[PDB]
Amino acid sequence: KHKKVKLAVLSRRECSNPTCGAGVFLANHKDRLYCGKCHSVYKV
Amino acid sequence: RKTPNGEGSKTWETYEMRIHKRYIDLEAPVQIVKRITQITIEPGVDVEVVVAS
Amino acid sequence: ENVWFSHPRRYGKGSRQCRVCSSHTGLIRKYGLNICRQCFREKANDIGFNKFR
Amino acid sequence: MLMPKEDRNKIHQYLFQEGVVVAKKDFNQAKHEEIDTKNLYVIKALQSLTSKGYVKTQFSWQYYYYTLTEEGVEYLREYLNLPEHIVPATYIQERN
Amino acid sequence: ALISKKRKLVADGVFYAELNEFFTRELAEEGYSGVEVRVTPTKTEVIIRATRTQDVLGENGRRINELTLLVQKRFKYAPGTIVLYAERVQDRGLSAVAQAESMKFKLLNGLA
RNA sequence: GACGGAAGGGCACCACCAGGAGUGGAGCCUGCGGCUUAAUUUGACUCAACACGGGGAAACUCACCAGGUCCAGACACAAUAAGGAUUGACAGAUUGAGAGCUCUUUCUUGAUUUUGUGGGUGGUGGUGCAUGGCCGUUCUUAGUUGGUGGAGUGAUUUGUCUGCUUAAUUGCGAUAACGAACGAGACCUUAACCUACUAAAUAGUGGUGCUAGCAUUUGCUGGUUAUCCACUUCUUAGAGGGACUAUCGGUUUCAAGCCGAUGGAAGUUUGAGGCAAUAACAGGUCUGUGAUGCCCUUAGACGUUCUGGGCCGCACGCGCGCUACACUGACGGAGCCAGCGAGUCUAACCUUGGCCGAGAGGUCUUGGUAAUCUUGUGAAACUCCGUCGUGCUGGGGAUAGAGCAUUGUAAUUAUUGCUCUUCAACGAGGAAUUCCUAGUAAGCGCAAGUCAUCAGCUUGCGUUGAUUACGUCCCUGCCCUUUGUACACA
Ligand SMILES: [Zn+2]
Repeated sequence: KHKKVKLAVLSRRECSNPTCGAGVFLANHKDRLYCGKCHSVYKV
Repeated sequence: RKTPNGEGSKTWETYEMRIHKRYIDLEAPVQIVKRITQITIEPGVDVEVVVAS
Repeated sequence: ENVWFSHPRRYGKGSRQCRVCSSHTGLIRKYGLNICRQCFREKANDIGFNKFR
Repeated sequence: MLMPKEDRNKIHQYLFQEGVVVAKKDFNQAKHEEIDTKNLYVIKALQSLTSKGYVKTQFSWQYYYYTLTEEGVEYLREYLNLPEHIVPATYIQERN
Repeated sequence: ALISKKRKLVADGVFYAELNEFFTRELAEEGYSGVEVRVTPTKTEVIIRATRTQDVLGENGRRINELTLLVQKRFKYAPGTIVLYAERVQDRGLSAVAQAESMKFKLLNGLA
């Protein structure tokens, strides 16, 4: 079953689609915010 | 079928409820209906008025 | 952890269950009773059904 | 039963305003009547209270009947912050 | 309305059966000898034929108020459209239900 | 007490007689064994298992199988833990799979959980040989008990019986018995009678009026739920009435009764049911029940959810059925009449009517929450006219082929329906065995239950409507008494 790998204190600027209630991502330039399930493709 | 399970001689219960309906046609004014319908209330016998004739 | 799966149960035996028993089998749907054959015999005189013949 | 603090406060605020809860046992019933939340949430929030604490449960014809006791109102008012002499069916509210 | 009388009498017949079994499960310890439902304009009066009413009512009509709200929210009645009364049991000794429950309690209290 | 191939008296179409209609033969449907299988879930095996579990499974039901999640792990306690217990997630991978079920990315969250330890819940898991309840059966027959008294050392006995009646321990009676209770009867529902009451635009009818057609004189056959009058024959449900073997004759000590005739709607307890004793079974059901003891599991779940599969699998055997083997018939036309049902509101019911269609079935409206509409459910057998002429034939319609629809998330292992083609066995059924005495058997269909769809099933109802008994212990069992017994789980 799931472990949920725990990361210490977080940590960038405001998120694109929702309010400032999340952080933008460290991926293959594929920003993918999970409050509003996902709607960004660029470096916004 | 009487038995809760399948086993036993095939005996059958025929429970029969009765419903009797009655039909009254008065030529009352507005005066009487607001007293006659408010009175004559009995348990087990439910009465409805079709006061739109 | 998706939507708790519950796929169409809107007809046949496993759509509706006995009003009291929660049984799928031996229902009386007649006159919208929705009571199991056994449960119904227990609550026969309660609802009004009594045997004459 | 990881019920949001909002979703559990809703049923506690309800049980305060009413003093009575009736819930059809039918689990995964998208929403309950008189409470704007899921059904298994109402059943298991009041089961989590009845089994250990401060509320009583009766079952009849696939319907839970939850009624509140005097230990009910006392514990649930330290939860919810009300003074005393409350609105549920504990005493006289209407001309009855 | 509109629901057929053929069906509707059976519908409120089953209401009586569910009521009888609800009070036969809950108010069986304070005695119980059946219920009565009188249907009135703007009112349906359910009267409990139970024994000691000083506990059936509860205190100050607390318990009966809690039974009224229970039976109301069950069948989604509007507050005031249904009332709960508590009658006395006419010659308790004939109530076969009251003798059965009282004996059941005697047998659960460790008695031969 | 039980048994007897021992006796006596009576009784039963779950016995026989006299017959009738069958099943057993044939094809198919359906249940059960068996074999197979991933599993073909499971209960019941004489009467009292096998169209039974209201058990007509496409999923659900579902208990069985291959494989998935999830917690719905109440609480109580100890831990990590706000320099996060823990939650969920788009996207590739992963898989029946928009499954974050698990992996990579790394965000969302914020005390609700989660990790051990007790403790609990659920369980169509096990035990009907732990039980409750309910049911079937012994047992459709008439049988069973306690008070007081009598007999007996006691278990027990008499009451509860020789005889004669009865459907009957029903009675007349005789009497260590007297006086009682239960069961039978009574009771209740129902189906028949009511030129009598009480009323009916949710039932009819006879009248007038607006009229249609044939006639011509007045007369016939119709239409008009919003044209009025009247009653109650028909129809409906209320209160009642009538039948008690009534009267007469027989006939038994002329007692209870029974037999015959007459009258009467009715003369079998008037027909049919419901209710139904004491005692009993190690009868069935723990798979109807938040009915339940105990036992087993409790998350890699034996909980309930999802996908698909199976309950339908076929050398074979058995039980209820359906269709038939035709001329007392088939087919085509026309003729053309029931009864008991049931039926939708925030839902998709019964569905007129008009159009499309060879169908099946579609469309656009419509009446009915119903003595108002479906509906006169103008059902089938049946009736008449005609086409087949003793042939596996046009009887029979099984198997198969292709197509068109409907229900349903889903029709393949063909749901059902419909069209055309394919035409099998079956020439009245061996040894056996079932049910039946009058509006009954039998033929005929109809409505209701499950039901989205599926009846060859059941529960009911009318349609048509016999033959043959009106009896007796020969078989199979029953009840009472006598008797024998080495039996008493008899
Ligand atoms: Zn977002």
